[PDB]
Amino acid sequence: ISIMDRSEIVARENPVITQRVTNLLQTNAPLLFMPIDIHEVRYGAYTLFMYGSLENGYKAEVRIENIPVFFDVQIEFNDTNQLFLKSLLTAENIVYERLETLTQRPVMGYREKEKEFAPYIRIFFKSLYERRKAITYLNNMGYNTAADDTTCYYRMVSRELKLPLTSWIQLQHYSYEPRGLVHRFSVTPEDLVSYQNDGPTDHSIVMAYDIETYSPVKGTVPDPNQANDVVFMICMRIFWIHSTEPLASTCITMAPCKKSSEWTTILCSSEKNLLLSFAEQFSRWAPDICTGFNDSRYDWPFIVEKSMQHGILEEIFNKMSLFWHQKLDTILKCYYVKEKRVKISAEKSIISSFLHTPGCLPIDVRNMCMQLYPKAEKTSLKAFLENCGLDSKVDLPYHLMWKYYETRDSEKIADVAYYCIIDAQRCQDLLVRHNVIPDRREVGILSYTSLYDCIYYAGGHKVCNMLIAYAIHDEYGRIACSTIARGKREHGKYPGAFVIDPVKGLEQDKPTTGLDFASLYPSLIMAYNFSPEKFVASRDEANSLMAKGESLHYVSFHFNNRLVEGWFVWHNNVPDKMGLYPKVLIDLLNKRTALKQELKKLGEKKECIHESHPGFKELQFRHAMVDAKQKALKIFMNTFYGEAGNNLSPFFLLPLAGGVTSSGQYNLKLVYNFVINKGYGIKYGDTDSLYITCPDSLYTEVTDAYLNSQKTIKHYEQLCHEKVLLSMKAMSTLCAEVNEYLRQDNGTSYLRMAYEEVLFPVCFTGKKKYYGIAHVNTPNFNTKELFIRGIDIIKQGQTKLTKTIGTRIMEESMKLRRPEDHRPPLIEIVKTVLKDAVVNMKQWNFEDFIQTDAWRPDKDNKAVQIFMSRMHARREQLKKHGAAASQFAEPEPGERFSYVIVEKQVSSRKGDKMEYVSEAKAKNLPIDILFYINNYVLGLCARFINENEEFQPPDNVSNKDEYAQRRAKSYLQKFVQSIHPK
Repeated sequence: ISIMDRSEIVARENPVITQRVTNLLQTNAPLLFMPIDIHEVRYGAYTLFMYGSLENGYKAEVRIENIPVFFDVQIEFNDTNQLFLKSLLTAENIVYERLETLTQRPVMGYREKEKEFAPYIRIFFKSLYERRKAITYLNNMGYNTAADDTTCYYRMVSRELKLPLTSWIQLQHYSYEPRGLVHRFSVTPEDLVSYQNDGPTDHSIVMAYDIETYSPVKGTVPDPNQANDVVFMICMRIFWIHSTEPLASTCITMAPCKKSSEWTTILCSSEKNLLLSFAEQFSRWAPDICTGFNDSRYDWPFIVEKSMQHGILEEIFNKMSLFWHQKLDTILKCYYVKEKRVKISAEKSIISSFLHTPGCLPIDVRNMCMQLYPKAEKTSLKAFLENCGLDSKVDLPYHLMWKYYETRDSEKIADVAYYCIIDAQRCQDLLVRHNVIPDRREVGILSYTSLYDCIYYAGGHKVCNMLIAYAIHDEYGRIACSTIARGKREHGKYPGAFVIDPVKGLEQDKPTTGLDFASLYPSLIMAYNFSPEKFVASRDEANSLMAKGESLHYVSFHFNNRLVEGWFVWHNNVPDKMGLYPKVLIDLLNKRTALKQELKKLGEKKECIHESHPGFKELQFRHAMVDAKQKALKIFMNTFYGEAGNNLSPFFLLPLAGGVTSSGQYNLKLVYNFVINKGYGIKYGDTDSLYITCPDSLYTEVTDAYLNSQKTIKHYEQLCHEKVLLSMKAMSTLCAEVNEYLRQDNGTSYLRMAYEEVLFPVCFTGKKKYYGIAHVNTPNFNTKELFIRGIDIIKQGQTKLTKTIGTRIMEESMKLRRPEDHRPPLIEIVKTVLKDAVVNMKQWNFEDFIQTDAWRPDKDNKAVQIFMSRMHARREQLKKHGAAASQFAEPEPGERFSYVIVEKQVSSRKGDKMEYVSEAKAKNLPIDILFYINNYVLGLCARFINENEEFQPPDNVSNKDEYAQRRAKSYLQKFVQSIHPK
């Protein structure tokens, strides 16, 4: 029977590599391995288990022993205090191993060179449990402790050992013990060497699976709790972590399924039998990653509840792992994660519930799509698929699947198998093309954290871990750092940033572009030496330090009705004096710069070679991994300030974050004043961008060269072209002057101003609301793509009508028009374009008005509910004379039929004017366009009107923006229903 294990599959796919790997095995030579799943023994002698794949593809369990278990506390080295520490450690009978003395540099507070180092007693332990108990007790007593990772100790093990848990690892020496499909290695941290090179192509196995459930009640989501509600069907595929080609496929079902060559059909009689078959197939495949779409919310809970009902969960889990036998209660308590708090955005988070089998890190691809698209309001797999440019098969609606399973049709069961396997393939495709595993691996490499942390955790702890990892190195002086929040929990708001009132309106004369700071907050940290160990709090200490000739930067900001003061010792551009935070940012910036240059070289080489080259695959892999590495560097670059400003962070320093914000505001003030004193106007400025204008005196010569000429359309377009050219050149010179002035002010070049395009035709409609033609290097006013930064266009827009009208007003408002010619404002032009759209219907077609819905007894919106009642009554009254259920049956499995609001003879509810597309094409009734205008595209032009001065509400209104919105919309809707009688 062709149920092939790891060994056979990897030997068939990689025969030569398998032979080489074997030859390494019996020779005990160093070989290439990397981890995927990390599991720790939290009781007894601590042991770290890495489950991963060898370079050929063997499933490998690497077990590290003799890992030192320790943490540090700021205590003097005297033996009396050591004995006292042991005394109150043994008071609560907490056992330790030994004591060590080493001098480290505290991370909090500035210290002089002769007092730079501080004593640290080190306490060793045998178990993570004892170490955590001791850490908690010491923090209760108030001792300043460092290197005290309490939850995930493997991050520390990855930290001082310089051993990434998501990169290739070379095993110099090991106690090899083959056991079935698991090649067990017993190793010691001494002979673990991270593979610093690029490394060979990965051969880790990811398994994507999807389930189909049964429930005798029609029209309801099956309940795992209900006995009658069951799983009738499950499918699964295995792939390489990078390839979308399935290595093997297995289908396990209830009804007799037609045999297929594309997958192995396993026939089971009972749900217990199906679950056991799934467990056996998973165990013999032993994948490194078990993944599925929304599995942590629907599939895994359903499977676990079914196993509990059958009382087979312990056996299922033991077959999942086979690495350590665990009792059922232990499984439920530890390995079955329930309602895991997955952080999606700053404010949005979702729950997850999965059975974390050792040796297979679970992935919820829906969670990955959430993370990569935080603001995507459409969350279905179909929604993400075409959002990412992938197509799905005809997803059979639930009801016909239901009748298919009930009738036990073998062909229809095979069709369900095809659909479910296509679902798993789409899941794998989304996981692969989004490059989720490799760039998560890169993030783990940078942060010295496991892939599990890279998946089910935010980036704050990753930034923390990277900070300690950098800090604990020798040249820096072995900085001692703590990973626990300390001090009183202070909550409040920083002083408001320097907000420049945007010059609302549409610009046709002065080219405008934003002088944007290059990584404002990281540059400020670099320039001002904003590091916790460079911070001075005492005013007298700051004065004494200044008396020694040292440069200090003073920060002052009002936080919770009180002034916060602090001083940071400048690094004097001396790498020895460079702070910890500036050192980390400098290293990251240099790495990113080198990687970007190498990526440019690699991409130009790739474009210099044809696609069918034999080395094209390897070159593409190299390019992909370089891009993932630089993207991880970028995301760590951006989130550094946010973690620094995170009050819950162990490294959080309120003076530090306040000083960073105040320095940003002060530098914005300085640049704004500098450019104002130079005659350059300002259109809009916020935080890090200054959209400025050149003085009118600069354009006078070309302006009169246009004026004294005949003033043709060609003359005006030229005038604009040389205006853009002069703006670019002169404002590049201005940017150079600004950079020089900033360097003179700060004494360093880290804080740098930059610009990347210019927007001669530009209109500002509010805060973070602007658009215009982008001229990057050469003035091109015929460009169709338009630089837009914040507007309700990129927020989907759905209907072709909405995107069409938005882009039409966009293009018409940005037309180059001579000052002598008519120059309507934004209000007039939007009124004109809307009049054109509504009066001239012949420009719109049926497909322009397509709107997608679903039969929603769950979401049961009032419009959706009246659509329910509408359609039901309509088919019931159509039944008397005929043709009422042919294409008109119940949409109960969320049938969409792309509903269109048709013209019905005159409540104004949406469901009142439903139309069937078949009926709409058959009779060709007109569409209720006025509904679409005055209820769906008013929200579009909303952002273009509320900026108008008379639409600003009086100061007595607390909800200013909402009232301005509502009354501007009322104005425009009265306009469109009064100028357009019919």
